[PDB]
Amino acid sequence: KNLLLSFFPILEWLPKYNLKEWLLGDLIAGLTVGSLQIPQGIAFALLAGLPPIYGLYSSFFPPLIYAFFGTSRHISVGPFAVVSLLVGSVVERLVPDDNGTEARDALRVQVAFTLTFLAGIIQLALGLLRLGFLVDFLSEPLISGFTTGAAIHILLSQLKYLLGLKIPRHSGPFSVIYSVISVFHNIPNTNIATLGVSLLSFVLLLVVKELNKRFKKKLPVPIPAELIVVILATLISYYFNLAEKYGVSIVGHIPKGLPPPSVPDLSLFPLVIGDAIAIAIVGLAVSISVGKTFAKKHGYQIDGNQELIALGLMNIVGSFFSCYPATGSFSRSAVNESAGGKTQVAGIVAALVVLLVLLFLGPLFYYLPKAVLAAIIIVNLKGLLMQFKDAPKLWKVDKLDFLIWLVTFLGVVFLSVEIGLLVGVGFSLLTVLLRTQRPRTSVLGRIPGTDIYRDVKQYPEAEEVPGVKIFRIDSPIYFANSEYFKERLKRKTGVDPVKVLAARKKALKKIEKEIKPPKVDFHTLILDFSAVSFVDTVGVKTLKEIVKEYREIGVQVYLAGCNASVVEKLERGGFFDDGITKEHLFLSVHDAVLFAQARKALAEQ
Amino acid sequence: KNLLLSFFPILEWLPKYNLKEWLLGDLIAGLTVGSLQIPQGIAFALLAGLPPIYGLYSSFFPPLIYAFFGTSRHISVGPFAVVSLLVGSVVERLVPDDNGTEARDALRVQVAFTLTFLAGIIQLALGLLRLGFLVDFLSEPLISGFTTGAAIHILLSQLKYLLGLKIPRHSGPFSVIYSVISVFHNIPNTNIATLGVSLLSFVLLLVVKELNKRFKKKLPVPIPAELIVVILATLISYYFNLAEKYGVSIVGHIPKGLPPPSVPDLSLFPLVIGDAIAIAIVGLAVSISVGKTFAKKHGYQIDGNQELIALGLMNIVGSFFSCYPATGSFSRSAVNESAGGKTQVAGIVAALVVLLVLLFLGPLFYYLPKAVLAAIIIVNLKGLLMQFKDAPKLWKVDKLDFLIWLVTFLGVVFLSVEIGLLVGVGFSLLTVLLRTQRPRTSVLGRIPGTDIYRDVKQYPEAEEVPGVKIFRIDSPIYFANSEYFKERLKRKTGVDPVKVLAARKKALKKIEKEIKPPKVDFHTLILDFSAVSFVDTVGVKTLKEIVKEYREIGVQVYLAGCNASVVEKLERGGFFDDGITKEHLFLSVHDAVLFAQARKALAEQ
Ligand SMILES: CCCCCCCC/C=C/CCCCCCCC(=O)O[C@H](COC(=O)CCCCCCCCCCCCCCC)COP(=O)([O-])OCC[N+](C)(C)C
Ligand SMILES: CCCCCCCC/C=C/CCCCCCCC(=O)O[C@H](COC(=O)CCCCCCCCCCCCCCC)COP(=O)([O-])OCC[N+](C)(C)C
Ligand SMILES: CCCCCCCC/C=C/CCCCCCCC(=O)O[C@H](COC(=O)CCCCCCCCCCCCCCC)COP(=O)([O-])OCC[N+](C)(C)C
Ligand SMILES: CCCCCCCC/C=C/CCCCCCCC(=O)O[C@H](COC(=O)CCCCCCCCCCCCCCC)COP(=O)([O-])OCC[N+](C)(C)C
Ligand SMILES: CCCCCCCC/C=C\CCCCCCCC(=O)O[C@H](COC(=O)CCCCCCCCCCCCCCC)COP(=O)([O-])OCC[N+](C)(C)C
Ligand SMILES: CCCCCCCC/C=C\CCCCCCCC(=O)O[C@H](COC(=O)CCCCCCCCCCCCCCC)COP(=O)([O-])OCC[N+](C)(C)C
Ligand SMILES: CC(C)CCC[C@@H](C)[C@H]1CC[C@H]2[C@@H]3CC=C4C[C@@H](O)CC[C@]4(C)[C@H]3CC[C@]12C
Ligand SMILES: CC(C)CCC[C@@H](C)[C@H]1CC[C@H]2[C@@H]3CC=C4C[C@@H](O)CC[C@]4(C)[C@H]3CC[C@]12C
Ligand SMILES: CC(C)CCC[C@@H](C)[C@H]1CC[C@H]2[C@@H]3CC=C4C[C@@H](O)CC[C@]4(C)[C@H]3CC[C@]12C
Ligand SMILES: CC(C)CCC[C@@H](C)[C@H]1CC[C@H]2[C@@H]3CC=C4C[C@@H](O)CC[C@]4(C)[C@H]3CC[C@]12C
Ligand SMILES: O=C(O)c1ccccc1O
Ligand SMILES: O=C(O)c1ccccc1O
Repeated sequence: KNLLLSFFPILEWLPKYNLKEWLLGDLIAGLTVGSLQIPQGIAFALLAGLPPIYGLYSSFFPPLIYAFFGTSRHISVGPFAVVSLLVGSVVERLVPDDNGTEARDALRVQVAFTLTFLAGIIQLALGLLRLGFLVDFLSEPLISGFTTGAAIHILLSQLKYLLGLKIPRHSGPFSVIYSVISVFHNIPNTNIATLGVSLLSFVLLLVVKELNKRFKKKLPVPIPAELIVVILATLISYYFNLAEKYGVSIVGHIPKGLPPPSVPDLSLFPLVIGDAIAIAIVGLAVSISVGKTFAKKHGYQIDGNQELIALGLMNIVGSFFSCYPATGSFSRSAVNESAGGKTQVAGIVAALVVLLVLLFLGPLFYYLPKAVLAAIIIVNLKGLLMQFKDAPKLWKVDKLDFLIWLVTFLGVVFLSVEIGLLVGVGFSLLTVLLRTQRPRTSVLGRIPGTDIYRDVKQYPEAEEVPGVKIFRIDSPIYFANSEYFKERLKRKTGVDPVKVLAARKKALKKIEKEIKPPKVDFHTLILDFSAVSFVDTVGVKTLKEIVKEYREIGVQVYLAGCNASVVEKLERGGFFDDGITKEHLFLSVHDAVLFAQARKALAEQ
Repeated sequence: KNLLLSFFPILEWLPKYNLKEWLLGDLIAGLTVGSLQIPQGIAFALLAGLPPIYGLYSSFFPPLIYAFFGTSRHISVGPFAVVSLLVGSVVERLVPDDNGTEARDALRVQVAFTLTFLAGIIQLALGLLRLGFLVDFLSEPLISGFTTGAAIHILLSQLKYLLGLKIPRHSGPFSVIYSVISVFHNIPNTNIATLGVSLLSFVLLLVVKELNKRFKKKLPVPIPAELIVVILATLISYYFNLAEKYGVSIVGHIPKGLPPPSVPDLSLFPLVIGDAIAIAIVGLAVSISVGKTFAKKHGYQIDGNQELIALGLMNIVGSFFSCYPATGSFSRSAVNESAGGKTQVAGIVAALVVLLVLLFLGPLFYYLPKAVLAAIIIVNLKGLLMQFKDAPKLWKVDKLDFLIWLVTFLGVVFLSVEIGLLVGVGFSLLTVLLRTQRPRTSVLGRIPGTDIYRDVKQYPEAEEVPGVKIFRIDSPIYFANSEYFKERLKRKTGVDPVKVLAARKKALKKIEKEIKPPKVDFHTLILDFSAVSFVDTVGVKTLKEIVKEYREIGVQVYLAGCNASVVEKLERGGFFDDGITKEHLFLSVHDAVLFAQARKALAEQ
């Protein structure tokens, strides 16, 4: 049935896969991305405080499970920077660094599995409850701001490994500032040989990337820069023996063999539930953002809910099979697309490459210096750092879009990454109220010899109809802008009905005494409700007050243009039973003007 | 100058005060409200953990300073329930209950003064930065929900004093639940004499209130129920000697003399800054809500910014003069209005009544049982508990307004009061996106023999113009609803321009081969942008994509109705330079239809 095929997209998209013009492309993309996953897999595993094999496990299992339940065709899932940074925070906070080392590592990976499990369960839940429409409220400025800020954190983290300092740091409030001043303090303790292999690594990377970009193809596969750099670096650090002589930090023992089946011990559930909710929300945000981007660019659609189910299932299975939270990334996805990725066959291929490296290659990465991994991560961070080109573009067009970018960026750098995203999303939603809270009110006049009405301040051609005042608000009438609407009505019509009623009563009861009225220039006030999208409870109450106050000073209020929803809420709310009738609701400003002039004339006789 | 008179409203409204038809009313209101402030002043002082004189100080100083800088005419400021509950939380958390008693009380009041100072400074800041427009985003359902929930907390707090139990409790997550089960556990330890004076107090209160309500006036001032009940209770508890014999808890020693000048020791600034921000935000919310309510009902306007400056100055001066955070309340304000309050002369009068009680009366309230204070607080809480009548009314009209009410109410009862307000405000702002995220799209046809166009599914009379497709979205085009807009355009026009371009290219390059087009039913697509309030950066980008994709399948896209702001953002964003021209922007759907038919005809020749 359609439910089982929608709950397992693999069973629907796999038979349709045309083996001739795609298979070659997806194999190329898979080999390219597997060659890129290995070094970054290890790197991001260190950045989360776990041993280095966990990167390879997280690069193998999640892409398989995603290929099965996933809806996107250009996303690459795996161990990503920001989730790795949040996992790391939790690990070292629940397990301080103080036989002993293996005991600490066992408790560390137990914490990591609990995190993966809980994050998977939260993502799965949001997907089953059909709450995936709320990932639409993640603006493009918000995600540009957020990923740029997170790239700053990832850049500062890899400075320490790049020089060879032994600095402790945090990801908490203002932690970037103390972290960079910590690097400025310990710069005299710079290892020279570490900086040497770092700069050698950077030189080899930029040479290989520029060369294989500009020079002739003569290749079905582009030159894997990161892989050959890792290979040359491990060979150099094994021959010249950097590790023991010069004290260059190297990757530890990488064990051979498939992952062991594990159980996330839920004794830690109340300690790590906060950071698991943060990991889940960050995972959804960046996974679905990537999916949507590539889907729009290649002309297809992803299901947000099925994406939350896919990411959730992926993380839960990984949790049991010795992994830490995986997620989509923009960097791998860009590489998987530019290599010629067409389907999730590319993901399956990449995972087979990491599989053969888990089984066979394995301990050849013993003599790999940590400085080469840090340099790889930096050169890959180019992409997200070039998103500072988005701050001026937003500035030129919309200053509130610019402020969403800036607020999220500064929130992420100068506070926590989770707090930065929460503050950004808050401000993102407030900008909608800020746009609608002082709407554009107008008094309309008829264009001479035409049955259309437009603003009199903007079109001096239009003349007001005698005895009829037409007023148009260009917004919803809700809690944010209802007091404003009532004020601007009483200001642009030049009549305050309560002041006029007070004046008339005072005049009539004073002449009653000496024996024993304020000139309103209209008999009808038409309200053009064409641009009134919706009305809330506070609007239906403000509209009832306007219609009553004008009923007391003898003015009829007609509505002209109300859409079906507004007329239904006005009916449920009791607008139509205390002055106004459903027969005072016209189709346009013209029909109301006519009925008004007519009523006046058929009363004079 | 107008600045000094706007920064001191007293100097502007006091000379205009007409001594004949107001002075009598304001004196009555002041005496009534002073008679009500004394018992509640003491009560709310105990609820905050301070000694009982602090209620009287907080009932004296703040109303004076507010009368000087304040813009509202029916607000009564003083010690209020919810602020008292938050102050209490902070005091007992920084100063556990373990000579010793006076030392503890001194450190307790030091914490209270720091809180008052910081809260005042925050309120003052928001007022000077002109950020008082953000108190408009506090919906009426939100404040109904919030005050109803807070009345539940205040009711449960006064149960313990009412029976005579010695239960410790909290205001933290789920604290209501444990607190009521704590009361269910300790109900066998019920003092009988305490319950006796409680029920006697309730009987006297309801007798006096019903009697003085229904029976003849014969009085310029209504009968002060709370004052006579406090007086009878202290006389009874002094003669029959309840305190020592039956063990009934009584109010301690109330000292004679004016407040001592104090200094809030800012050594506690980083401990109490969180709870001071919560106190400030709750104070603004309920003070300005009350001011606005009474202003709307009596036909005047308050300045939000000057209100934040007034409340701030009030709290800072109080901080120095041995007070704890004051704020406006709905209960006192209702009483000050129903008594015949016209100006802040009523506030000055009430503060003079509390002044003479601070100086002279003073220790006559030694034998006052705490159960009588608790009963007074309960009978006053009637008002806010009768706001459960608002849940059905919202339910009937708008279900999102109902959900704002419910979310804030449950947030306040079953989590913290600060968290409840924060969650409520979040959801309040999300409901605006939820209303605009699936807007009402339509395909318009011309009404026969009329130059107006309306929906064809809603008005079967309207016929589509041949060769012209007219589409109208009824909302802003921003990040929340831009993908939706593009989808519904390609669905209701029945043409996907990218699929049609692909089909046409494929057909032309296959016939090119065998030798060596998809029928779009329109040449022009008019977009009625009358109801498009605004466009963000993501809308200008989605509109550029629509206009380009339709330029490739040979269709002209005209815009018809764009307001001046939308056309300016579309111009800054670069809509007008890659297909569309500023001459494709018409004034209404009719002018566009005409220009379209015309262009087609002048091309055929
Ligand atoms: C504080 C504690 C209290 C609680 C938090 C506060 C509560 C929340 C605060 C809310 C405040 C937001 C108020 C905005 C009201 C709407 C009008 C509006 O903003 O539109 C713009 C004017 O205003 C701007 O947008 C100004 C832009 C520059 C501001 C900072 C630049 C930094 C320089 C860099 C320095 C970098 C580092 C340092 C920077 C930090 C005009 O825009 P426009 O193009 O004319 O038309 C667009 C449409 N609208 C919006 C105008 C209708
Ligand atoms: C842990 C629980 C957290 C709960 C969070 C609650 C949820 C958050 C809700 C978020 C709602 C909106 C808050 C954002 C306010 C934006 C401020 C703004 O406009 O400034 C802008 C840039 O200024 C910046 O650089 C802003 C940087 C970040 C914003 C901090 C806000 C306070 C919350 C931090 C929380 C601290 C946590 C501390 C650590 C524990 C410039 O101001 P502007 O005036 O627009 O400039 C133009 C001038 N006019 C003409 C427009 C006037
Ligand atoms: C969970 C963790 C995840 C993160 C948080 C979730 C994220 C945020 C969640 C967001 C979810 C909100 C989705 C709403 C989408 C808009 C449509 C809409 O709601 O309009 C209504 C349908 O829907 C309703 O409003 C349903 C109303 C009843 C619901 C609960 C009743 C409780 C009974 C009491 C029990 C008391 C105690 C127990 C109760 C708890 C229809 O309304 P309408 O009159 O037809 O027209 C109005 C206009 N609109 C809105 C329809 C356009
Ligand atoms: C300390 C830092 C805090 C940061 C807070 C962040 C800022 C908060 C941001 C707030 C944004 C919106 C969150 C509110 C979600 C409303 C849920 C909803 O619709 O349920 C409704 C009632 O359900 C309820 O009774 C809700 C009760 C409260 C809501 C809790 C939300 C989670 C946040 C709590 C934080 C926990 C803190 C824990 C303690 C430490 C019913 O659901 P519904 O589906 O609409 O029903 C109708 C059905 N359809 C058809 C419409 C579907
Ligand atoms: C020590 C830790 C403190 C750190 C510092 C102090 C400050 C703490 C602050 C930090 C915690 C950060 C959590 C939120 C991160 C992202 C938030 C965001 O973008 O907002 C958005 C909404 O926001 C929410 O609804 C927030 C959810 C509530 C989480 C807070 C409860 C924490 C306590 C835990 C309980 C306590 C333990 C239990 C019992 C003991 C979500 O972003 P989105 O992209 O829209 O994604 C939603 C998309 N879907 C859902 C629709 C798919
Ligand atoms: C131990 C404590 C933890 C408790 C439990 C855990 C969870 C913590 C949660 C609880 C803290 C509650 C604070 C907010 C209460 C009301 C919020 C509300 O209604 O939202 C709205 C916006 O929201 C905001 O902008 C929120 C402001 C930021 C405050 C959070 C920082 C806390 C850390 C402090 C720093 C740390 C110490 C410093 C260094 C060490 C404000 O409501 P409003 O009516 O719109 O009023 C605004 C009106 N004006 C401004 C325009 C006039
Ligand atoms: C077009 C894209 C894909 C490739 C562009 C080349 C990128 C990956 C490389 C080429 C040279 C690199 C730079 C070379 C050296 C340094 C100095 C080091 O202390 C910080 C990083 C930094 C500043 C590098 C940033 C990344 C970089 C710009
Ligand atoms: C350093 C981080 C925080 C980024 C900050 C970006 C902000 C503050 C800066 C950096 C780039 C700047 C823009 C760069 C160029 C121009 C063109 C000029 O004709 C008007 C100003 C304008 C449009 C600037 C506005 C302010 C701007 C957006
Ligand atoms: C019209 C308004 C101003 C006055 C109405 C009377 C109010 C103040 C009084 C009159 C009788 C009172 C009730 C009398 C006794 C009890 C039982 C007690 O265990 C809880 C409070 C409760 C339930 C009281 C609530 C408040 C109450 C309803
Ligand atoms: C106990 C607290 C949480 C209050 C909860 C209020 C909610 C859940 C309940 C209580 C009162 C209820 C309303 C009471 C009466 C009616 C009239 C009936 O024709 C339709 C349902 C309707 C409109 C109910 C809807 C649900 C409702 C609003
Ligand atoms: O690739 C990403 O999405 C990314 C996001 C934030 C920080 C670093 C990153 O590589
Ligand atoms: O009077 C109020 O505004 C109030 C608000 C919340 C709780 C108790 C109260 O008296």
